[PDB]
Amino acid sequence: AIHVGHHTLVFELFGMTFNGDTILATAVTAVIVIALAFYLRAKVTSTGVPSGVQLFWEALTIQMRQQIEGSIGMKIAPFVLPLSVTIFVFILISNWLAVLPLQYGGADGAAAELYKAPASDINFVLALALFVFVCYHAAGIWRRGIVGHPIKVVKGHVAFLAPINIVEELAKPISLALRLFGNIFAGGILVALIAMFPWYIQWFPNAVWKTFDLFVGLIQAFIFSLLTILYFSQSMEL
Amino acid sequence: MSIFIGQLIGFAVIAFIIVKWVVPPVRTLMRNQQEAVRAALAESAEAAKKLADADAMHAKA
Amino acid sequence: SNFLIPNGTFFAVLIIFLIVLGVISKWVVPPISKVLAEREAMLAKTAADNRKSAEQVAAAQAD
Amino acid sequence: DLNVEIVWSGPATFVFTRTTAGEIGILPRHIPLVAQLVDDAMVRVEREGEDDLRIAVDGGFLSVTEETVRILVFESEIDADAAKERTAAWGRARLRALGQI
Amino acid sequence: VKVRKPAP
Amino acid sequence: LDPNAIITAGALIGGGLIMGGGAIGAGIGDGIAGNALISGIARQPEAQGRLFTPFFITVGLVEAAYFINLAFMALFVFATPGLQ
Amino acid sequence: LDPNAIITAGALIGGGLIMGGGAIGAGIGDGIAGNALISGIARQPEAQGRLFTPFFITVGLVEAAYFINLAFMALFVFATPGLQ
Amino acid sequence: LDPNAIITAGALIGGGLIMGGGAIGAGIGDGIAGNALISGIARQPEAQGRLFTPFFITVGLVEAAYFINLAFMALFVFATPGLQ
Amino acid sequence: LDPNAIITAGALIGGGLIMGGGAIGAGIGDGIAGNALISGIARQPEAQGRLFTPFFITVGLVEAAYFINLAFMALFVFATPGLQ
Amino acid sequence: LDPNAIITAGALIGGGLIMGGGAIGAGIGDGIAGNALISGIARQPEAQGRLFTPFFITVGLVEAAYFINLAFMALFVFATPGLQ
Amino acid sequence: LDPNAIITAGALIGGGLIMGGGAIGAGIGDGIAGNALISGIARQPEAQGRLFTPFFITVGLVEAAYFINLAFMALFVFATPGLQ
Amino acid sequence: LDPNAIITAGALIGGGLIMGGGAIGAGIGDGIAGNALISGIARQPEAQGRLFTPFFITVGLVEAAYFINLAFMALFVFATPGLQ
Amino acid sequence: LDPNAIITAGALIGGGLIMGGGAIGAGIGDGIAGNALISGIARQPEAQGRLFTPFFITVGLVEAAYFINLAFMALFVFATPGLQ
Amino acid sequence: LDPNAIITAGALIGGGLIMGGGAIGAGIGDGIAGNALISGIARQPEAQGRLFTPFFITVGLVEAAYFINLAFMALFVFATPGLQ
Amino acid sequence: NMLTELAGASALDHPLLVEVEYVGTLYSFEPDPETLFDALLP
Repeated sequence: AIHVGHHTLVFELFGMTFNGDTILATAVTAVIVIALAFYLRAKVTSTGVPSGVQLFWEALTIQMRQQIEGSIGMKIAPFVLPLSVTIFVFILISNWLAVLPLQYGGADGAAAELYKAPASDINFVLALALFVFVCYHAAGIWRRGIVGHPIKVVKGHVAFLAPINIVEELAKPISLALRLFGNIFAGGILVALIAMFPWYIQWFPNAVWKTFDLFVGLIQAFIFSLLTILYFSQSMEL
Repeated sequence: MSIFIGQLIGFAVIAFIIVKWVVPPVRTLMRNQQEAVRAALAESAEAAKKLADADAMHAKA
Repeated sequence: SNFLIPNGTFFAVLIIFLIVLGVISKWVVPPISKVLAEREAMLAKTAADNRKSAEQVAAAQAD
Repeated sequence: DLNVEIVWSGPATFVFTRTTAGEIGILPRHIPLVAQLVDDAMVRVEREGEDDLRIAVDGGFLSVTEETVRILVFESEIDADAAKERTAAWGRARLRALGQI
Repeated sequence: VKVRKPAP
Repeated sequence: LDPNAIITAGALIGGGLIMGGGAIGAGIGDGIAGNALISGIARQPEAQGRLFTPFFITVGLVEAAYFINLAFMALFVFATPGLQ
Repeated sequence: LDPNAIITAGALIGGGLIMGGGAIGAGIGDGIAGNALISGIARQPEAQGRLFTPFFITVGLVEAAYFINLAFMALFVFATPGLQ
Repeated sequence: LDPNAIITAGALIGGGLIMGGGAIGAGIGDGIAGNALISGIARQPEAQGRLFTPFFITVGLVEAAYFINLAFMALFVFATPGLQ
Repeated sequence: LDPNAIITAGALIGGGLIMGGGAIGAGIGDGIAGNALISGIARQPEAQGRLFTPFFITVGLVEAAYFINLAFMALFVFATPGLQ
Repeated sequence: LDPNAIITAGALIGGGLIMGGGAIGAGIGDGIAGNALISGIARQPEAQGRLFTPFFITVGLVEAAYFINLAFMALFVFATPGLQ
Repeated sequence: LDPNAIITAGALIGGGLIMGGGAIGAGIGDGIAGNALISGIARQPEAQGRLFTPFFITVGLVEAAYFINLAFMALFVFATPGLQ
Repeated sequence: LDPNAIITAGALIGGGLIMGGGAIGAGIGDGIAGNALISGIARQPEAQGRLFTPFFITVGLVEAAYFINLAFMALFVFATPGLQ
Repeated sequence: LDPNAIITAGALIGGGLIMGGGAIGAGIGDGIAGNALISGIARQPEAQGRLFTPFFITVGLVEAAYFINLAFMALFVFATPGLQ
Repeated sequence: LDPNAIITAGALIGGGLIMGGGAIGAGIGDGIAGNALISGIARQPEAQGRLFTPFFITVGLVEAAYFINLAFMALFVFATPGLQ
Repeated sequence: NMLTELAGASALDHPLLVEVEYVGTLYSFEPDPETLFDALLP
């Protein structure tokens, strides 16, 4: 008994199903992010020693601004910076909230997590990936015009590879989503698998895997942010 | 409950590792950045004072 | 059933993300950009003040 | 420490430069090496608790030996106003040395 | 041009 | 015999193939990217910082395949398509 | 015995082979291209912007095959040709 | 066991092998060619225009070997030889 | 033909494939990263220390996948999905 | 059980193996030869004219090994030896 | 058919796959690490002493994986999971 | 069912494996040797005459294995050992 | 159908996999180590003797695995585990 | 159903695997060794004979494994261990 | 000195070179030794 999938707190609304557990996890992550943002807004100081929260936020902003500058001018794409930073912080918090000890036994011998990383749900990753997809395609429409943008993406860097280019443009969103999904989904299983060990043996592999999962989540948020920035840059050129 | 106990022990180990070998370095970087910006602010203030003193001396001379 | 099939949750999560983005766009990134710009301007002003002090301490003696 | 000799000469902890192949950093026990500095090469020398020497070089040639690092060619004696084919390379060399890049 | 190799 | 047994055995073998291919690809690609990173750092130590950005661009582009496979592998073994 | 069971097991094994091969190819090709990119950046810092244009071209092609395979894998496991 | 079912399962497995091999070859060959292109552009920034000619030739071969396989897989799967 | 027998045989084959791929990937990736580390230490012995920072990261990104496969092989052979 | 069905399934699997191996070899060999050609042209543009001689030989020795296999697959699939 | 016979055949195939992958990974990784070591020693005769410390580490990481496979192969062929 | 059917299917699968391995080896080895030849000719245009003799020694070995495989495959498929 | 027949077929396939993986690993590792040895001897005439020290280590690691695998193949094919 | 038929099919598959692995290893290892030989001769024409001493050794080792596999393949297909 | 080391490793075919003299750990040359010899001999 591993119970892959099996979302809890599921509820119906307007003839559509909603996985309550993933909604709750996303809401908790959003609350944490908004609390950090407001705690910054009450502590921003350009004249005093910055607080740790300000240091973290400005480090994120500096990194993302540097990436944009490397890829495409900030004045050219100012809006990409907020999107990149929010994606990074959202994914990072969602992944890192799983380190907390919210896993228990459901009385059937199968582990159950009070909090499960939302990125282990296809809906979350699809939402982020498709939103980014629409965003940079609309940015390309604005930059190269309604007619020019599809023409340029179909032609690509070299026109005669238009077929491949089309596939590439379809590969960008999917690769953005599934990758992240897997990265988190894998964890959602391994810990569960580690739950089959006795506690006196479970503690060690679980600790090792969660410690590595911290780095995995950080790297995944970073990769998602940089790939979003780079897709924006590719879609906004000439 | 048994798996909960094991996972809690694992989380205690994780927290011990983080505080032992991750908190010190990140705290050091935070202190370094804070002191760098503080030194920049002090440099700006003393440079403004230096310009004021130079203006006063030039007016005197 | 398949866990890969999307759901109505896709919408809900999106909504949450959106509002977070809004906050980050309207209360995090603009203040941080302002702070960074002010710090860079302060550094430039410090360099300019150093140069002006250096030239005044020489001109005063010259004049 | 390794004895750097620009032909300046003295001990140093690190020697950064840019050859034809690419940027290269030399540490105390680097392998023996012979390379050609780029046309607008800049040589940075980091010493034990002193300010780094940022030399501008024209037609240089780096030679790392088991003992010393000899460069067969300073920011303090460079003027930015005048710094701003081979003439372009030398101008770029001064620009890199000063820090304007 | 000195060469530190034996003659051919 | 039971059709579901045959289908499940086939799904298990397919998922094993998927994960084996993904592991091979990820391991070798990560090794190659790390080789590039380590060689770059050894050549000129102070570049470490600026190397970590493209490196993780590479690693991601590699890991995706693996983890994408993983996702589909789960779909093979946990929700088997065409399981009567 | 159900003919559909045999056909579905074969389809699952074939899709697994497709996805594993695509995984190996994509992972190793992306690792190789990323090694090239990392070396180029380590040796020519200013070359980064110039290197992305060819790099991703490579990745494009390297990705294409993979996802093309993925597409066909779907056809194997979701709309199985020859399945009764 | 219906002979058509056995033949279809064998054809699906064979086509899966075909596409897996094609994907491995295409991915790795394109990665290697792109490594060459990226390294050349890194060392010789002005060489880009002249490099795209041989590079595509390499791809023109690699991809060919891939797509030929893609054709035969179709023959294996959609019009199965020997399907009695 | 007890269906559980076929399920277990397929699960064992799948786990064997998973470990085969994981071992290949881990071995080759570790060997490549070690090649880079040895070359770097030969070139710049004093950079040895910091050269371990990327190497382990690479070994972190390779070994991880291996052990992930391990976690999924044990599953296959200890908690077989779809077992009856 | 019709013997021809089993023999045809085996023949299809064997032909799939043949073309998968052929595709792997052709793709990777063409990629490596093209890497050599691209590097040679990048280092010295004038070499192009003289470089296509060995290159075409290398590809000739690679593609041939592929095409032979392709021909053999036909024998396996269209006129199966020992089809009974 | 005895269930144990089918399960044991599957276990033997899985263990064979495990050893095949372990062998490939170990051999190729050790070859690559030794290539690095040999090149380093050829360049510097006196670097040998300091080049065994990283080399062993590499050989430590590769071989370990291989030997891990060995253990599981024994588990596969001596205490077969799911046997009855 | 006819034992000859099973034996012939196994022989066809084995011959397909032999061809797959032979093609992989031949293609990749020829690609590597041709890469060496192309690089050597690019660096030393005058060396074109001198480099051929080692090259033919390499290819001659590589092809040897491939053709040997072919022979044995011809044995597997046309005169199957143990046929009955 | 004799259960020992199925067990022996599984053992034969497993031993074939063992030896195939061992051969791939041994051949490629020895090729890489020999590439290093040949390059080192070419670069430095007098280095030959000393270079045989690390080389013999590398081959020693490469062959060991291979031969170990060979041993286990015998165990699979001559004293089959779990054979009645 | 004749158990000897199942044993013979398994032996044929195992022999095909053995020869495929041996051919892959031989081809790739010989290609790598020949690449080293050609490169060394290109750099040092004076070493046209010297390099043939290590080269043969390398080839020997590579070829050794190949032919050993061949031998065992014979024992697999001609005198199959386990006929009954 | 550097010229001697480059001459030892590099093929002695430079047009300007054609005098040469012969007398009874290696040096790494970051590009090919031929390019360094060509750029240094002038």
